[PDB]
Amino acid sequence: VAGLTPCKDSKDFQRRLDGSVKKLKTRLAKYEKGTPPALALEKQIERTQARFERYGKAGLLCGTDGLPHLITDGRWSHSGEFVIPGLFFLYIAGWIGWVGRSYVLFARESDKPTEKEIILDVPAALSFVSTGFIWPVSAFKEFTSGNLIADESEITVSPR
Amino acid sequence: MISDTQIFVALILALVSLVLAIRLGTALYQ
Amino acid sequence: TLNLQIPSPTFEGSTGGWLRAAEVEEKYAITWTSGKEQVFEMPTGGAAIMRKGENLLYLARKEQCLALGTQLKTGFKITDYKIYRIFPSGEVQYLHPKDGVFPEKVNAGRIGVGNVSHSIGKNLNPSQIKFTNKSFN
Amino acid sequence: MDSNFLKYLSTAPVLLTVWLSFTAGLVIEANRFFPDMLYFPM
Amino acid sequence: AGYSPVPSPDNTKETYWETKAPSSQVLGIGKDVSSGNYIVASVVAAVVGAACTGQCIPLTVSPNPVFILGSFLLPYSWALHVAAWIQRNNGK
Amino acid sequence: SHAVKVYDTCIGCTQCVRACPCDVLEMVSWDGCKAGQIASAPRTEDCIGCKRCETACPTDFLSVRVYLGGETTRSMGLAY
Amino acid sequence: MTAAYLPSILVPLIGLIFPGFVMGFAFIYIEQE
Amino acid sequence: TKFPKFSQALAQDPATRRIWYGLATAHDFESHDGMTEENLYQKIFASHFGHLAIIFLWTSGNLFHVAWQGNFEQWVLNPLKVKPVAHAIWDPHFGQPAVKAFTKGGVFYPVNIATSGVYHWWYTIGMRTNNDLYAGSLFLLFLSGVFLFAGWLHLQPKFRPGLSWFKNNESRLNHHLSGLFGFSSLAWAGHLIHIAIPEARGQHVGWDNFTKTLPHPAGLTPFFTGNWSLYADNPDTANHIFGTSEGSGSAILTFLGGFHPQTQALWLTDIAHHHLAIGVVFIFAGHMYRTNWGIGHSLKEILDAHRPPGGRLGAGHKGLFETITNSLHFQLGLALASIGVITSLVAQHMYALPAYAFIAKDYTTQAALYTHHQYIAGFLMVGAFAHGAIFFVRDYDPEQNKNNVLARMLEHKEAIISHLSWVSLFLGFHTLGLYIHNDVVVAFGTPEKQILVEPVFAQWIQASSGKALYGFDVLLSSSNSVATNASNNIWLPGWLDAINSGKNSLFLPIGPGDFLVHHAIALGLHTTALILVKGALDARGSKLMPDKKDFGYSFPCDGPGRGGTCDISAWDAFYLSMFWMLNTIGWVTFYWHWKHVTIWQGNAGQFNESSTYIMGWLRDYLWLNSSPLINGYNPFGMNSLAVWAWMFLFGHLIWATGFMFLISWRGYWQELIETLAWAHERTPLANLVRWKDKPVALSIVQARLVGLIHFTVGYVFTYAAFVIASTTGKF
Amino acid sequence: VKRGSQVRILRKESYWYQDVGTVATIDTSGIRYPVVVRFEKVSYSGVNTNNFSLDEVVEVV
Ligand code: CLA
Ligand code: CLA
Ligand code: CLA
Ligand code: CLA
Ligand code: CLA
Ligand code: CLA
Ligand SMILES: CC1=CCCC(C)(C)[C@H]1/C=C/C(C)=C/C=C/C(C)=C/C=C/C=C(C)/C=C/C=C(C)/C=C/C1=C(C)CCCC1(C)C
Ligand SMILES: CC1=CCCC(C)(C)[C@H]1/C=C/C(C)=C/C=C/C(C)=C/C=C/C=C(C)/C=C/C=C(C)/C=C/C1=C(C)CCCC1(C)C
Repeated sequence: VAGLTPCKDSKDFQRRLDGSVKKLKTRLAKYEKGTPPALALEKQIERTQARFERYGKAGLLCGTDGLPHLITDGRWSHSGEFVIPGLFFLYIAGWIGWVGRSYVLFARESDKPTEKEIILDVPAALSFVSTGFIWPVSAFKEFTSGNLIADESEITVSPR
Repeated sequence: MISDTQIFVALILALVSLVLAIRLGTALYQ
Repeated sequence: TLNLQIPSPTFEGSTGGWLRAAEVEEKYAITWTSGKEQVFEMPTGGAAIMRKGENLLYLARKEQCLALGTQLKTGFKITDYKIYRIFPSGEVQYLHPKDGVFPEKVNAGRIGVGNVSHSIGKNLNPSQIKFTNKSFN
Repeated sequence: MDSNFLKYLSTAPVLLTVWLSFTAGLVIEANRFFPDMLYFPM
Repeated sequence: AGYSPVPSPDNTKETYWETKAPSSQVLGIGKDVSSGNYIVASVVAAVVGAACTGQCIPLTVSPNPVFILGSFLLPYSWALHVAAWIQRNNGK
Repeated sequence: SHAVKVYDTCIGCTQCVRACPCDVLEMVSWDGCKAGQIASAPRTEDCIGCKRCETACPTDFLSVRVYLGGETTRSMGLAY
Repeated sequence: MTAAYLPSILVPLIGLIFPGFVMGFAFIYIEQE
Repeated sequence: TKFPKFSQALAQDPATRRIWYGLATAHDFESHDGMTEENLYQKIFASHFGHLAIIFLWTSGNLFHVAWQGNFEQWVLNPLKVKPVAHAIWDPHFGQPAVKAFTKGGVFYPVNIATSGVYHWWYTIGMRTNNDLYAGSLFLLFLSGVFLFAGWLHLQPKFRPGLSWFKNNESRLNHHLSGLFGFSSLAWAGHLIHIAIPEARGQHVGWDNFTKTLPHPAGLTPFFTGNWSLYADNPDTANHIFGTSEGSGSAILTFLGGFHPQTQALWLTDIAHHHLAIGVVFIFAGHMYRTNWGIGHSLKEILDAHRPPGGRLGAGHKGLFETITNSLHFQLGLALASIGVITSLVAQHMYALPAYAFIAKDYTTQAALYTHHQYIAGFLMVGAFAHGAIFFVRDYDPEQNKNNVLARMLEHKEAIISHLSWVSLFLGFHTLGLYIHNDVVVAFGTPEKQILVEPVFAQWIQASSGKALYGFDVLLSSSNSVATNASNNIWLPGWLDAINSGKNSLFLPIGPGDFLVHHAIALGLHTTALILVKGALDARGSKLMPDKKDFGYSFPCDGPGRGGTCDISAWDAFYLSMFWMLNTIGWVTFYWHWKHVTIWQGNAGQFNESSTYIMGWLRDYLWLNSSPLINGYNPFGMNSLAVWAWMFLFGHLIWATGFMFLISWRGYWQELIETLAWAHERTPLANLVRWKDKPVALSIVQARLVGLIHFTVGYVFTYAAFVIASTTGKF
Repeated sequence: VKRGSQVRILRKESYWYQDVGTVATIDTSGIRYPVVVRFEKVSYSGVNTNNFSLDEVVEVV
């Protein structure tokens, strides 16, 4: 609706579905019924039909090409297209980074940090992996306590 | 449409510009 | 001084030896005493047999002469190798064991050339030495 | 189990291979049971 | 260090400031104008420029030259009020 | 020729002198380092620019620096 | 003598004579003491 | 030797490096022996005179060849049917088939067809006969002579300028804004009113007629009465045949907007009004700075005064006056960056808004011009950053720039570089990932699984400008908006007519393929900027070589110590950015050319559908459009495109040759040339001849430069062939 | 500063500039760069030790 048409009611989308199904059926016509190839092609047809129907009902918009297009501007009617998926990413990525940083510090305060970085201490690594589930509040706590950002006078820098 | 006399006037102006370019090249080479 | 009558290490010949530039510009020489007849590697390529006694060898480059000297010093235990440079005029000069002692050990008499009285961080900037004769030192 | 063998299994390439194989299996099974998810359903 | 001296126009003064406000030499010909004068000028310029702009927003093919001229007072009023603040914190 | 220079940071390790394929660096006497010796570059006209001296230097920033300058037969290592 | 002859008169000059003379003179200049 | 007379260090080199480096350092005056600042500036002045003379001679040659061997007079009759010929071909290598294949201009001799658009340009200006072009060429020859004489004269002892004159910023700025820009554009408006518009209306006006021919029936009374609107009354009708009096008006200054219907270019009256307006604006701007009188500003005062009291910039702009005035490299970088931006703008605006008559229908000309100016833009930007780095190495004075914006840039260079690197990785990772996702799904036969993001932001900007294709109703798409109501009676009618017709390139419709290629362009710009900025900021020193300013700008390396220091120079950063700049301009021009080709053939759906995966570009753009080019010559004959096919292969060859210098490095070649010298000296009958310069291998920096040059020439020639030949073979 | 003390480097050209090391020895003979600092981080050249002056090192807390 933004600048395109709903995909549930687009002749282009219907034509693409028809073409895919017809290709699969032409491939199926040369195989005996009940044979593994026939069953596989039938399952492919079912998967194609389910995918197209679900895309139609999802509320996705489709252009003249007959393919779904994504509205990644912030509109709440299309949040599931970029924003919620991206929030899940950011959660997982902050988890990974936070636990990795924690393990780096843990290995830093060890007898052999390099040995701990090549041959890992997987009990402690799994500990940190577990901790990573509240990484947003933990990272902000580190920031505000001053344990995250290092001072300008304590970081090596090249001469000007 | 462009006559030989016209082409010759153009060539003469080109020669003058070449002389001046040689002069400038000398003065720059110094 | 250099004695041009010292025999040579009975080399069989190579295409890595000196060329016309040796006869025109500079030709280096190395002399060393050997206690026995060993087989060494020429800096130009190939094997040669050094003689029992003094051996003189001609090369095109001081680096070749010094590589041969390093081979003698490390592989063998010969450290009396002297290096000379010869010009077409016959101006043979003396270079290695310059003062008779190798440079790796301090010796009284040398004068420091190229020494600076600060760390590299104290060098001036090209903007400061631009359109001037000052040195970045 | 031998502690030396366990340290070998704790070495970086073994852990990276096992962890990324586990992650690949996770993604593959997610796509096997919930395929063609071009969007979060809302 | 061997660079030739940089020529600058006549009567070039030092305008660098780390004080609360510049030195009023920044205002040039208007350095001796009062802060109240700058305030009144800024208000009058803003009002006149806004009025002359509104008289020209649906621009016709024959706009009034005086309205065009006066519309340039809205941008002028900004500099005038900046000068007012500068001149209030420099003693005037 | 290349310009080879030594600085106060020298510690007299002599590895710069021993690493030189030519004979450009020699040890001289000094009082600024425990070893009492400093590197010097008298035969800079034989320098080739390999920077082996620079490689064999243990001080944070090198005490010996080679600034590659004009090229000659000896600097270019031309046996011809 | 018309202008149509000028291409055939000049292209060989500009493309074989001018480059040859320039190369010879520049050779003499660059290798000269 | 005395070839590199400006360097004894090179004159005493016994090898071929002397010749090579004398070539490559001839114009680095600062590094020359005994170079003073006065001599530097005066030599630069004379060289500028010579460069202007060269440009004038080049344009004069263009005009002369179009006048002599051109078909301008028979092109001004049916410009949409006749191909414009650049110059005749005289090659003694052509066969009869080639001569016949190149006699396409209806001229009875082999010719080249111009792709520069000079025909359309001159026709719009007012040139109609070959005598006009010949007179222009004569004048430009005279001007080249005048400027050569000026260059020679200003090197004379009593005419050599002084440094107090060269460093006079205010007078030069005033004169360049007022006279060079302002009065020059005012004079262009004068030309457009006295010659171009009458010529476009069929009334010849020249040196013998312009002093008796009124540009307007009212004369100058409407000007000297304040009734300026009389100069916009009666514009040219929509049925005006350019160059004839049918449909013409009498207006000389207008703001109709949009494009002339028949010519499909901007109104000449609009252009004249544009130039007059910017002329008066520039004349006013050129009265800002102080000169021999009391009025005006001083740039030093302004720069020093501009420091935010919050202190977030430190000393603000203190010392920048001296820095810029004393550093020619700072000025060079600023000029190069600005000219690069402006030439990119020229490319963009000149296609979206054509100004010359019938140029839009010359498809090969438009593509050639766009590619030309984009490549020039990229070169200029790379040069601007390179000279910024050179300034940092050579002309930067920290004590002078004590805690001003420049010293602060140097202070947080690490933050700048790291964040630029992060944004580069961000863009690259995700753009390439989306492209690969689309590729894999389309390959598996599920194009409906592609991630296609609508460029809603750019579509919104288009709609704000007045495009109704996308339903947004924002500012000018909205009929009740204040923006619409403000300009409804000046330019909006024509502008909307232009924006909302699909017959032009003004604000082309965009889609997910455009989105993806735009983010590829963002990646390219950001990575080129990353390399260049890192080079500039680390030019003075890094943690690996903390004394780089001592070694300069373009040293080879620092040896294999400290892990290896290959390509540790700011010149190397330039060398590495140049690869990326070429990549990015290649992406930009690929995008432009494919979109416009598809639109021109009317199958824009092909781009809309295939632009979303890289196989689409490889198949439907390169493979599909290379057919006529690669068939320029074949076992069954040849056509005029044979030259472009040959140059296509030529570019491939030189590109791959540059790969040699870029992958193979010096030591191998030096140990090979040693054996070659041995063989020559040892060969009878050839040892009678000897080299005067010892044959040596190429230097490290020299090899990098030669490989880069070969790579660049191949890049440019290959794409120039492809674009011109494919456009000419498809249309 | 004394032996076995943490000192932050203040030499700009140093690989360990604004980084902390441990003083191993301080020579009172009167040489240019008496203090000797060991570091856990190796430099590009592979050395984890250096000689510094008393003005290029500051004790940390
Ligand atoms: C751009 C300039 C240019 C010009 C004007 C020419 C002209 C010519 N080339 Mg071409 N050529 C050029 C560049 C040029 N070439 C380049 C850059 C290359 C390198 C790829 C070649 C490689 C090349 C080859 C391999 C051949 C030609 C040949 C030819 C001839 C054309 C065919 C024919 O029937 O003539 C042939 C008929 C003749 C009667 C030839 C007479 C030529 C007279 C003697 C020339 C006078 C030379 C002059 C005295 C030398 C002055 C030296 C001074 C500058 C120092 C003609 C002489 C063909 C040929 O036969 O050349 C001899 C030929 O086989 N050319
Ligand atoms: C008008 C602008 C301008 C000006 C005045 C200068 C001026 C200068 N530049 Mg340059 N520069 C510019 C633009 C400009 N640059 C641009 C746009 C770039 C980016 C590409 C550069 C990149 C650049 C670098 C990286 C360097 C300079 C350097 C210099 C200085 C020395 C010039 C030199 O060595 O000559 C060179 C002389 C030549 C004859 C050039 C030879 C190579 C060219 C490119 C020809 C190759 C094309 C080939 C012949 C075509 C074949 C055709 C085919 C069909 C066969 C000098 C102050 C150097 C310097 O001194 O820095 C401190 C330096 O290192 N510049
Ligand atoms: C299936 C889809 C998919 C895939 C395969 C990837 C893959 C990738 N993404 Mg991700 N990304 C996705 C979807 C996806 N993305 C979506 C939908 C979004 C929109 C929200 C993003 C937004 C995103 C960002 C913002 C970044 C990436 C980055 C990356 C790359 C490195 C991630 C990493 O190292 O994590 C391991 C985690 C870490 C190393 C920790 C540090 C980095 C994370 C991302 C910080 C997260 C928390 C932080 C507070 C967020 C601030 C963001 C703000 C500054 C904008 C990797 C190639 C990173 C990249 O390209 O860097 C060059 C990166 O910075 N992605
Ligand atoms: C710079 C512009 C320019 C260019 C690129 C060309 C190109 C050409 N001209 Mg020339 N030409 C020019 C200006 C130019 N012309 C001018 C201004 C005139 C009028 C005097 C002529 C008159 C002319 C004639 C009469 C003929 C050519 C021909 C040709 C062709 C072969 C070269 C030749 O014989 O030159 C010969 C040129 C001259 C005798 C005089 C003009 C020389 C110009 C002014 C040199 C300018 C040099 C430039 C500014 C700086 C050099 C840069 C440096 C790095 C090399 C070729 C297409 C010939 C051909 O076969 O055409 C199909 C031919 O018959 N031209
Ligand atoms: C297609 C060729 C190519 C590619 C992919 C890259 C990639 C990169 N270059 Mg570039 N570069 C190239 C050619 C290329 N370059 C060339 C020819 C040159 C001239 C010498 C340069 C010179 C150059 C310089 C000088 C710089 C870059 C930089 C970059 C980065 C840009 C940011 C980016 O896109 O991050 C996104 C990353 C990618 C697109 C690559 C990821 C590849 C895959 C998709 C990731 C997944 C790996 C996979 C799981 C492995 C499985 C295989 C395994 C089993 C063996 C990135 C690493 C800059 C940089 O490092 O900035 C951070 C930089 O400074 N490049
Ligand atoms: C297309 C790319 C290209 C080209 C042209 C070459 C060319 C060459 N390479 Mg190779 N090389 C390449 C890529 C290329 N390389 C790459 C990418 C690498 C990196 C891996 C290398 C690495 C490499 C090595 C390590 C070696 C070579 C060698 C050679 C030489 C082989 C024998 C020879 O001289 O043939 C001569 C033939 C040609 C150069 C073909 C083009 C010449 C045409 C046919 C004639 C044109 C002349 C024309 C008339 C001139 C007119 C000028 C003017 C009038 C316009 C030759 C110079 C070997 C060598 O030198 O051994 C002898 C060698 O040791 N190359
Ligand atoms: C035509 C005619 C009519 C009747 C009488 C006459 C005998 C004269 C007869 C013959 C005339 C003849 C033979 C004319 C010849 C014409 C010629 C030689 C034309 C060539 C002109 C060349 C020109 C411009 C070249 C310009 C080059 C320039 C700027 C180069 C710039 C520079 C460069 C490249 C390096 C640094 C120095 C400088 C100068 C800045
Ligand atoms: C006016 C208008 C119309 C339509 C709506 C819109 C919102 C667009 C509105 C506003 C438009 C605006 C604000 C446009 C902005 C464009 C801008 C800011 C363009 C600037 C581009 C900057 C460039 C290349 C910078 C290149 C920098 C270079 C080489 C630097 C080199 C240097 C280095 C590396 C070392 C020091 C010396 C030096 C020479 C400085």
